[PDB]
Amino acid sequence: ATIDWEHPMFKLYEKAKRNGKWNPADIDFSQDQKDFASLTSEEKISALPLVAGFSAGTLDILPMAHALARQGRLEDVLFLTTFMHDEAKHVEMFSRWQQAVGIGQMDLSVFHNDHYKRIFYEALPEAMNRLYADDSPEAVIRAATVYNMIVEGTLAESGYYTFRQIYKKAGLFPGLLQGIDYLNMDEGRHIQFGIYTIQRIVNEDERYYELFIRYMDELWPHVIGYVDYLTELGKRQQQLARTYALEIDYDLLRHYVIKQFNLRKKQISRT
Amino acid sequence: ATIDWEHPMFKLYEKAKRNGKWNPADIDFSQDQKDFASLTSEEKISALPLVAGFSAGTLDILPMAHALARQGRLEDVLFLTTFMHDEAKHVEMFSRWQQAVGIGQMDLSVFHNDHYKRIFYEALPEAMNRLYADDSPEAVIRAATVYNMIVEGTLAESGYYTFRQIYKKAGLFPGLLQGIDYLNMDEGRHIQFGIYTIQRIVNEDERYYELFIRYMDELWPHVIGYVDYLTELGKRQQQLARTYALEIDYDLLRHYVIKQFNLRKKQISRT
Ligand SMILES: CCCCCCCCCCCCCCCC(=O)O
Ligand SMILES: CCCCCCCCCCCCCCCC(=O)O
Repeated sequence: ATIDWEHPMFKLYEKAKRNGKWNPADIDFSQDQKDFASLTSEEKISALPLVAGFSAGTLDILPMAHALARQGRLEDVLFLTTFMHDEAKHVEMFSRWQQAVGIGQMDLSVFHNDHYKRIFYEALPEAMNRLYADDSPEAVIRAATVYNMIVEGTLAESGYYTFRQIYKKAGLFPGLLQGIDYLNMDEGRHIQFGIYTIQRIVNEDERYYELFIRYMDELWPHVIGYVDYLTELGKRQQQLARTYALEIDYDLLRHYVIKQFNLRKKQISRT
Repeated sequence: ATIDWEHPMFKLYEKAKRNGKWNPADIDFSQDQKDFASLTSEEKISALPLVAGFSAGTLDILPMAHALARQGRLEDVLFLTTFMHDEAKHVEMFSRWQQAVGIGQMDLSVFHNDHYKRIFYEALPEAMNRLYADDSPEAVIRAATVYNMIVEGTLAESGYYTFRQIYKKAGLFPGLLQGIDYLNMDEGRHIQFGIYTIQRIVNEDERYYELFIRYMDELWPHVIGYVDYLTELGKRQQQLARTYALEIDYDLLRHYVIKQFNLRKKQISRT
């Protein structure tokens, strides 16, 4: 029997088809163009570091789909097709926003400090690629930890909360903000795949719980290192804050990131 | 600039999102259950060889997505996410039909003669897997030829036409038939990817046109070998034909297959 209708990832796959119909081509970015045009040069430089982090972050999950297919986990692989399609819309949405406000050509990589690179240039592609040649429990937990629990479950979740804190209130960038709420919803499913994947391996052998915690801790310094750097950039050129009577509470944001991290650790149980 | 909005595979990707919203979970198979229940044991064995061919044919296209991503073909890779998701629905639809009429447990692999295996067990996974380690023009044309032009563009297209010839007229299996029309539409896009991929490589060096033709010809004997075998099985136990005043014109079907083959060769030009 080809499919287990009761399998959690099969149920997550059904959910993905029903809830992941959004199309980035349907979003109206015209107001966003005006909003970015109305900004001052200084203000313009304010918003770009946060948007740089998202525009780099090619289907990172591809190796995972390959490895789980090879192990015969058909339901996981079905679900992963929706994940990879979500990644495609992700890239599409930011590229349309960038083109709509005229920073399509601009090289935002300058807002990737070293800590960012330690995550997005090394730990993530390395941990995913590994799975082509080594699909051990450790390897899989590591790939799920870095991508699902850290990149998505911590940084992405915190960047989405940040965009809303700043701009939903500013009245700015209604197209981006709609894109972000769709991304955020897609990502709920991604995090559940990660949790399901880590938990099933931990269930098998409690030693893998320590490995999960250890690897969340080893990545923490670069997560907080990138947040400080953005934080510092922000504080240092917050003309946008002055202009839009915004309270960019960087101390709040920072605590939101910490809370995401501890919350992810907490969704994996030793038993 | 991340995306070329004018790129053909980007336009094929936009088309895929708009036209590929079908969900196999939304199909009503209740009548199909009744229809299969109403059949005689003999009749029941009539329909299964054609359905065996489709139920085996895990994301076969995965290696292609990996290789084109590695070569920086971002638009191709976006489109391929829709392809792989279509493959997932494909597997899902047949598994739901099989479960709905009670042949979910049954081992249909017995209707795979050797010629079928030469295609679905060897040429296809071998040609796709190759791309992980060898992504030369030849390798890519070969993968596109076997999967898109032969498996989809010849066998699948001909099996869809066959199901309709037999059952749209019988009044049987309205759920399956609706599934089939969705599959057939998804496959139009798959064939266009294959054509676009083969053509772009041929454009570069006309010697690859000969290689395309040579490899279509080398696969032909197993395509026609599998068709004869089904043909022969059919002729040999056509109680379903008698019962439903069907004219299963096997000579027509056979010519339809030949026509698909020659038609695929014809969609690739030397210049
Ligand atoms: C000022 C506080 C800043 C909070 C931290 C911002 C983090 C930027 C996150 C971007 C990285 C995630 C991109 C890929 C996520 C995905 O798979 O969809
Ligand atoms: C009696 C004439 C028979 C005609 C030939 C029938 C061929 C059966 C085809 C099944 C193989 C294709 C399955 C995979 C296609 C896909 O990628 O969606």
